[PDB]
Amino acid sequence: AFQGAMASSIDISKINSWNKEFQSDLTHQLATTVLKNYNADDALLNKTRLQKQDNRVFNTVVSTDSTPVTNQKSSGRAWLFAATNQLRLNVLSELNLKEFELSQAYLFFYDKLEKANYFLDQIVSSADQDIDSRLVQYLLAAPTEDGGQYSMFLNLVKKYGLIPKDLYGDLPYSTTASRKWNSLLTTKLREFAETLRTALKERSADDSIIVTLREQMQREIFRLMSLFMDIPPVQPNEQFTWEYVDKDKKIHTIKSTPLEFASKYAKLDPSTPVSLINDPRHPYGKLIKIDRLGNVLGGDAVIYLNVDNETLSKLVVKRLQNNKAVFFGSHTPKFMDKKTGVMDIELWNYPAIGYNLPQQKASRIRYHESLMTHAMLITGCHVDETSKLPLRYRVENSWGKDSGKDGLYVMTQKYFEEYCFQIVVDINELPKELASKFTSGKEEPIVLPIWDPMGALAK
Amino acid sequence: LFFYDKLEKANYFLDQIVSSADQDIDSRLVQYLLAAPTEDGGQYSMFLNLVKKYGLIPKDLYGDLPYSTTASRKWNSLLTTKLREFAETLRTALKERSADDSIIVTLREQMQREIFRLMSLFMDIPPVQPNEQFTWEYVDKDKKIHTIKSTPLEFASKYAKLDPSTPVSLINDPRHPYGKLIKIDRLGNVLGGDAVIYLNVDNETLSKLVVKRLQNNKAVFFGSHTPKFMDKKTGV
Amino acid sequence: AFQGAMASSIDISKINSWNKEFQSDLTHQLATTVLKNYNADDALLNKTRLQKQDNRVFNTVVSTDSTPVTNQKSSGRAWLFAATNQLRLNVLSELNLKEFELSQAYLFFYDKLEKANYFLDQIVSSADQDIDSRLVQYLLAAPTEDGGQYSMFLNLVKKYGLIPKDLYGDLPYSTTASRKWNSLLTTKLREFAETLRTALKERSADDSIIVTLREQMQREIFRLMSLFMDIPPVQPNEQFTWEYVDKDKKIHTIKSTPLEFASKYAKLDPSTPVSLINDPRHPYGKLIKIDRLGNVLGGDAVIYLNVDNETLSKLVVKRLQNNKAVFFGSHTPKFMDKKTGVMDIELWNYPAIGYNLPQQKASRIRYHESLMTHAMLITGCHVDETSKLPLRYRVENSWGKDSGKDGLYVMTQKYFEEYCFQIVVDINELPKELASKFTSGKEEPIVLPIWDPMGALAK
Repeated sequence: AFQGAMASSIDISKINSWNKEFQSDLTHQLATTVLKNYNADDALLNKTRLQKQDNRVFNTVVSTDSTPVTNQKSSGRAWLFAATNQLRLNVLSELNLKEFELSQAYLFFYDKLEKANYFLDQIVSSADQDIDSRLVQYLLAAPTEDGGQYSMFLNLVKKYGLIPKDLYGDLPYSTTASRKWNSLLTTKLREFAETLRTALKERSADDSIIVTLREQMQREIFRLMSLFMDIPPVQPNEQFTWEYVDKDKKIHTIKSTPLEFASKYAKLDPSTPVSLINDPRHPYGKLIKIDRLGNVLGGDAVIYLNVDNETLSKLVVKRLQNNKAVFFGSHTPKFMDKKTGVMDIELWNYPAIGYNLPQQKASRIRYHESLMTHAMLITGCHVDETSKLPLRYRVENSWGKDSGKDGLYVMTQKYFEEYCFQIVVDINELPKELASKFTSGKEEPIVLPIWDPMGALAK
Repeated sequence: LFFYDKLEKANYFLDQIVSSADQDIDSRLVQYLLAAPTEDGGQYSMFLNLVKKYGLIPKDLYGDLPYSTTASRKWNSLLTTKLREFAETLRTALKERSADDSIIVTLREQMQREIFRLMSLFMDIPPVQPNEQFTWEYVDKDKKIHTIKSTPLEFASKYAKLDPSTPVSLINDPRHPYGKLIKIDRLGNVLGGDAVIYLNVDNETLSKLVVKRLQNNKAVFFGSHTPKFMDKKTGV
Repeated sequence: AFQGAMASSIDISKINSWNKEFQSDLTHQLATTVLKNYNADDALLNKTRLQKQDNRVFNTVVSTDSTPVTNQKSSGRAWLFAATNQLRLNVLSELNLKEFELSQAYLFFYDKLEKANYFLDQIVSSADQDIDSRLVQYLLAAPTEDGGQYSMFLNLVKKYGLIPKDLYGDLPYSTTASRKWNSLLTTKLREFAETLRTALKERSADDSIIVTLREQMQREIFRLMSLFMDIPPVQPNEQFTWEYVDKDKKIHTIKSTPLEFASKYAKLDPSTPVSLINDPRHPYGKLIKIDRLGNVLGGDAVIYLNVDNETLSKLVVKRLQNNKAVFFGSHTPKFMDKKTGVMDIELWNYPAIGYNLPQQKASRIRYHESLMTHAMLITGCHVDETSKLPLRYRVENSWGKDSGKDGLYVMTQKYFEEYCFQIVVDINELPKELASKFTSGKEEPIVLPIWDPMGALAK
């Protein structure tokens, strides 16, 4: 009781005695001098290591270049940029373009509208639960947040298609500085959540009253959205004409629909991509499903196939050899030097100040230390001729051409293994044993709560 | 106050993890403990907890010179990654043994030492202990030099005029009846220090209290939802 | 022979073996990581020490404040600023002024003109020596350099007096960026040196030809000077009227001459100040004279009375207690943190990287490591009540009000002892035993060459 509390307390004599002992060590005296002056990462950056790790030679790359480098600015749209950065290469090459971008804003507008609507439904389906329950508070936390993942991306493309950024871009203030717009919509959605819950205490979900109430809510949400961004110029099955110049200065015009463009030009068949994760807390070969997570009401559920790093790595090299970039999620900006664009777990000399981290990946995830926070694109890698295994990956980020080295980053194999959690591949690129997990009798997915670390969204 | 608050919070977290070891790792409480154990924020009871144990001193003897006082994010990240490792080490060991078991007792102390070690790298432990004398020389408005020899605990009282036994925190939380005491479960910084207790009061009473304090020449500490409806440019 | 040369060479295996051994040390691993990232002084600044050393409480200060802080800008005029900063306090107090400055530019113009002229004479008196001799090359190195010392200051004041900066200030470009003006004058002076030497091979010093030649040289020098700065508006014995406002907003007018002003208002009696140095290479109580050093042809020779630190320190405290600032020279910017304005030998944690410096003061001077390079003003100090000895000094620098803490610096007693070399006092402030060294039968000064470290000038 008292003795334990006493022994577990911070004792002043004790800490001062420990101080006396630490100060007698020269490494300690030096470390405390430096660490009071500069940020630990600035102080500890290891140029001996950087000299070797900052290597931009990649023997296995996709043929088409990422031009121009994209910039999401102050928004959490990385997943949208990485997904479109992957597909835009198909247009760039096919139509012989110097620079091309698919509309990231197009997807952004519909994703936010769908999420706001999705939230209302989530509130209706959880109305029976207490207001301070974990689920209801979690629904109320960030209903219109920008972040997402690949299934949420296919949900939008299935319904809305894709179009050239030339027809709808980042002109609006809110595409590049979304925080305030999100705040405004969310304060309103929180009001709506209470209006809905109060009404549901009295009536049932379907009751003209509730049905009418929801539609008005949906209209008001659309109203406020249209103030910050315009609804796209064409509907999904509506034709648009897009005029452009190719590399040889020849002018062309394409008349298409957003849904036809996604397929015909962007080469996306929404039926083939699958998301694979490396979550050591669960057995590999299993399907993981994130409960309640989504954007489009009734769209595809977030399902992942848990796979080991050795398989993920082979899939990545295989895709690149087949001239296809690879969307991947990671824990940004852990062990990432934005100035040089290097992603390396050992780039900083933390061991020199006696700072080591034994906690393994599964535990880091369990213990709230690591999860996916950003999505980027692997556009190349270097397979060691002797080991015949990849040492590093060429990463295309969406932070402008001044981030890293001309917008590009280099990631070590070890960083991919420890601080990345998912890649997106086509079901046909998988070994039949893995593909069947998706095609056969479901397999029965491990179902995780929405607040589970693996349900995190890439921003 | 900052140095001791962070050290006490890191230590406090270890205890919180020990007292919740029987709960699942993805439970709401355990995940909440693991979220921001060394975060800078606080409230008045946590402030009195530090002053009771550590007193107060002139900034002249210990200020914001260290990088981490003015840019604390990285220091907090480093300490927290380590604390999350410690939480698992402790929980794993507690599956086997009981809270008091030399093994656990030893384990905790080493954890506490390592935490103090990493802290002393980013900030120095203050120059004097709470009951240890310091001399502070200063100049008044008329250019006269003076020296004060005091202890941090005597200074808090003698000069700063703080009697840690009189202040109370009042809140206006319309979700609850007024005139009631509200207590926040598990919230703290100093292991075994005062619990966070609030007296729920209406706006009309709070407003009178504020005017009354000001008329009695005393400023008033208050908490708010910053930066809602706040224009920083004009300060409105 | 060969073996010695071999043993004294840098051996590659050896240095790589030493590298292997140093890298196994944690303090070394940490030090090399940090030192490849930041300047050693930035990395090693010791905030634990700074926290204590940055102390601006001084129990023994001169009553009048230094307003405004002065700024020499890009010129080596520190000695002129420190000397006038000392005297301006007399005017500030006597005439009840909020802000006052004596003309630093006034002294500057005449010092440069006198130095250029002085050089011609030096070249004439050394014409018999070889062109690559140490003396002749030393004369040709920086004949019009801005730097100086106190005797050179009294030389100008004796001949030119002093005036209010209001009548002649730093308006010209060359007062605040003197390098180019000095370059131009010096290229011309080097031409003149050869013209003179060539002519002196034929004729004697006095020979109408040489006499005429010199005067034309002097005229051309004055000509080029007047292009970059104007000759002051009044001659030394010529009256000027100066109108000013005191602190109570009352207007006043003073009609005076530069020579009368120096005495009457600035309170300078050119006959009382003497320069004391602490040069451990020589016995204390001795007079040291710097051969050939000067500015005004035939003016006072540079003579110093060598005194120990204990005596210098007492003299400094005594002057301050008597409400008089103290001009001093030091090795700027050794162990000087301009950002904080702290002058402390131990402010940086060099011992933490195993970097220690045992060489003592006399040896540092002998070995080309330390000498006076800058002059500043001590305007206060703090005498420890218990030891009854000074711990720190309040220093007024001439680098603008943003240098240090509002233009002011704080110097430790130890810094004064190790990195300062001279102070200026009045002969009557000295102990009679020391005063007589100046007044009595000369004493016979130790004569040092012009290139001797103690002949260095404060810039």
